[PDB]
Amino acid sequence: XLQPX
Amino acid sequence: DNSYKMDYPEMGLCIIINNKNFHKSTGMTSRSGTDVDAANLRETFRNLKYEVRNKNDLTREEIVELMRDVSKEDHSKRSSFVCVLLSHGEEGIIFGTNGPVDLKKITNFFRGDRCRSLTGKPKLFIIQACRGTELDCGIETDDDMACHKIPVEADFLYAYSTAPGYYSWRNSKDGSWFIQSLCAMLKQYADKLEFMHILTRVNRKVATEFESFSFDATFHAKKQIPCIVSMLTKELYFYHQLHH
Repeated sequence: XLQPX
Repeated sequence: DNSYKMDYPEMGLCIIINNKNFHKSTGMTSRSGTDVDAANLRETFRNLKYEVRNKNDLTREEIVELMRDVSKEDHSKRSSFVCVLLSHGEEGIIFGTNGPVDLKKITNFFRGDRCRSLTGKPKLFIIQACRGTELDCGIETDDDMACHKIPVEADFLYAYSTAPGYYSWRNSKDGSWFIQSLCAMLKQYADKLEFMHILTRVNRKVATEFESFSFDATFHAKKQIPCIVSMLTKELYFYHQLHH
């Protein structure tokens, strides 16, 4: 689901 | 001339740099969902009649070589230029698979004095990447001069996914919040609205419709606003109106 760049 | 001339024979290139897999030594995690963004962008800009070139997993050296080579093409028959960067980032920086590239090094190839066949034409850089480690927790609701010149920094537009200093967020299944929203707003509105107004709708969509969900409280219930940076000198429409 959520991942940072 | 309140609007850029967009009736050259070609709308122009749309270069998409899609960096998913990074060198083990960098510590950067695989960007799950980026191929969804890369495919969305390709279809979206296809429908706007851009010549799309997708490139995947470029090193920092390969990014610079690509941008140099593209800037050296003859763009005389093209209305505009678009570059989309999908990667990890920090303020002012995009990552190659093996390390950082300054964004300024990339965009400098296209300066008005360095890419003469794009002088006077809109140069768009669309950047999905973090710009730092801040988290947005949100809040509940005389002289004419003779020789005419233009600035070498004029006619650029940087559509950043997030505000200076902040995280930018991506969904492993659906793609990045910003690119999802950008493609949706271009699909819906590029046949009528001016580009700043399309990007303002992208701002509202990202701001209102997304909120992070994380098992790690540190990254949970976070928000994002994109950041439109325009040095454009005219209105930009992705269509032209035939005279007959």
